[PDB]
Amino acid sequence: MTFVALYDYEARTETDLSFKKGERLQIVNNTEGDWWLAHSLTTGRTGYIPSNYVAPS
Amino acid sequence: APPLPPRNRP
Repeated sequence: MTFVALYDYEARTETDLSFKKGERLQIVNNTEGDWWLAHSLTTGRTGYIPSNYVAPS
Repeated sequence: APPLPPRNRP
């Protein structure tokens, strides 16, 4: 299941993934809370994202 | 934009 970013997000920690609205993301892990570990299919980068900034596709 | 969630707890 891929997700699409609904907003831009600028990294706020060294472990975050920055992304732009419309980027497509794969969830690597969502077991730890509302911050999900994701991989950008667009940019190739990996990191945590706020789960309320994305929607399923 | 929505408020950010609290950071994950262990």
